[PDB]
Amino acid sequence: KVFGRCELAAAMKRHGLDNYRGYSLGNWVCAAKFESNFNTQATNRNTDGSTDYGILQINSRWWCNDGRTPGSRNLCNIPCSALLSSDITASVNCAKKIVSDGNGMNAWVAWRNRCKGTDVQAWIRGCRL
Ligand code: NA
Repeated sequence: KVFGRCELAAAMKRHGLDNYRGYSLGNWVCAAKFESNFNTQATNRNTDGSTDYGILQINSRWWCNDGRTPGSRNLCNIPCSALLSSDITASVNCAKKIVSDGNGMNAWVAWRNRCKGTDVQAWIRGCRL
């Protein structure tokens, strides 16, 4: 599923991401834009041999099991393919754990490099308040 921007904002809000660990909703929409281009099916193999999965590009070395990543810890206790669903629930539940770790949203490289320090409110322009 390729989400509309405001559609994803609504879905993320429904799941309580707005202001989760202090990160306003625009941060989460911005992250998803630059991590997956709002595409739940997005997968990207990493140089390290892990793969990033879904709307928020959750990694197979630490967070989910994809059956092919050496050193997999599976801290979210989920198959990585579950993170590709049109239903973002599993991705959100795992993101909540991820963002609760020491570095916060800095774990998402696209957030750190493209969203952090910018006017992230722009990413929810037009979306129901
Ligand atoms: Na992999």
